[PDB]
Amino acid sequence: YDIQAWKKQCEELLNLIFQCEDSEPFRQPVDLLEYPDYRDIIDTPMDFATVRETLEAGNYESPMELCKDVRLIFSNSKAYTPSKRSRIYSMSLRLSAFFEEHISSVLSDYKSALRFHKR
Ligand SMILES: COc1cccc2c1CCCC(=O)N2
Repeated sequence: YDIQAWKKQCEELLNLIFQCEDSEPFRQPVDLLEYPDYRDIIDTPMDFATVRETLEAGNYESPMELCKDVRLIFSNSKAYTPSKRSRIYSMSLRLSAFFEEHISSVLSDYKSALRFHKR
């Protein structure tokens, strides 16, 4: 029932994500010089360095907010891909499966702790 435990859990999950080779395209904001039209398609850019910095700044109140930003990295990849068989998109799908598998207990434990707090 520790309401703050999610933060270190998210830090450790982001560390695992940065070790994953599949996170390479998503570790830093997309380079507009490499993808000139990216901002015509993507309204809200997101990347794992921005997620980590937001977390470390104390600018996430809950793991749901972090999860929303991580899911935005994956939905941006899907929206920008020219093909469902593209390399970067294919990496995003494996990374998303790994993220979802690991964030599930973080979210469940936080929501349970908060329900206990408000009992
Ligand atoms: C954070 O990096 C993202 C985010 C959304 C979409 C993509 C990428 C990587 C490079 C550009 C790309 O092909 N797709």
